[PDB]
Amino acid sequence: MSSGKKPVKVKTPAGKEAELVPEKVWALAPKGRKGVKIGLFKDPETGKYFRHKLPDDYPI
Repeated sequence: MSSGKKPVKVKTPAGKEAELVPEKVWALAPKGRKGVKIGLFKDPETGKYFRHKLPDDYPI
């Protein structure tokens, strides 16, 4: 894969579906649970930044 960033197929708040690359990624890993991740994306329709949970298996 390309060295640097990694994109995910994500729904936009505007109602689009595109593979956007998270600008900032963070995780919430509770013990006994799964390590959920959230990434901040930019919506290409409105222009705003939206955070969206990534898959727990998503490589961050």
